[PDB]
Amino acid sequence: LPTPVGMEIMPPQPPLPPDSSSQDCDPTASLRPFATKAEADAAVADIRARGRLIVGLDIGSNLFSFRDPITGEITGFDVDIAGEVARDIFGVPSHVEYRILSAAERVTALQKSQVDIVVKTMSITCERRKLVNFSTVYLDANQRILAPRDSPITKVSDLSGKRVCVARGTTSLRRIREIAPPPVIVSVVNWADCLVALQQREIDAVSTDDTILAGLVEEDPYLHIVGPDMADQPYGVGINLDNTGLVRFVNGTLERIRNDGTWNTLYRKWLTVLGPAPAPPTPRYVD
Ligand SMILES: NC(=O)C[C@H](N)C(=O)O
Repeated sequence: LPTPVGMEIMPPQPPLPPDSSSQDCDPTASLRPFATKAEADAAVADIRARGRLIVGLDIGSNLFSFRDPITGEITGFDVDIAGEVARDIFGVPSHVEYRILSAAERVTALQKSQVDIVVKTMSITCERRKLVNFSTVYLDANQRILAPRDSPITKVSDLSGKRVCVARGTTSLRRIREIAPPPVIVSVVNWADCLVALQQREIDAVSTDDTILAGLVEEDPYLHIVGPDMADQPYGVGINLDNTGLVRFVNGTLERIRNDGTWNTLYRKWLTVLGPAPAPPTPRYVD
């Protein structure tokens, strides 16, 4: 039996209070794109000279960034979003190199300038905005619960005292830490590890973005998604705090794909399990 390396039963801790200052900073507002093509091209000249866009992501999130078992290629919604940025830089999307990063390493790789962008289901938060920059929102998810079809778990309070899996370094862990009385919290490196743990009955439920959970359901249709929206998860492209030019550039790409049909095509390609495509998230700008 496969045992995913890195599984930890976390020490019992008192519930954290829900923090109401979380929206103080208006986290989803970002920087307006450049008005001229020449300004935008200048802002990515260093990337262009390096010959490829270096993108941080992983292979642990089915539907978002994973290795296709048939073609062997890294693919998914997040891969395709990153490829549209590369298309804007290079003219075609294929000039991308990946740096494999866990959820807990997304901020550090940006701080250390180890990638140009992170496209890895990265929720935009005020705490993260103290450390990195973000594009406007490219997909809006919400934290829910995944359990086997025969499980009685249907609401948040059912998680108390039960074994709930979360990946380390995620907003999902922070939300589960609010539950009173606490679940038994089992943490792992990536969300695919939570699926293995549930398949082996080493946990009782998984809680994270409904988008990610839908990817797990696609791999294991014995599971289903239950419960209310537990916490908004607005995804942004993560960028080094000081590279404001790249923020504006990526926001230009997002304006393009929201309006030229590409975003709709990518949603239909990857996410129809969640329902018919909504309108793309409306961008918000500070300036
Ligand atoms: N694994 C994830 O990305 C979960 C959540 N979107 C986060 O930003 O932490």
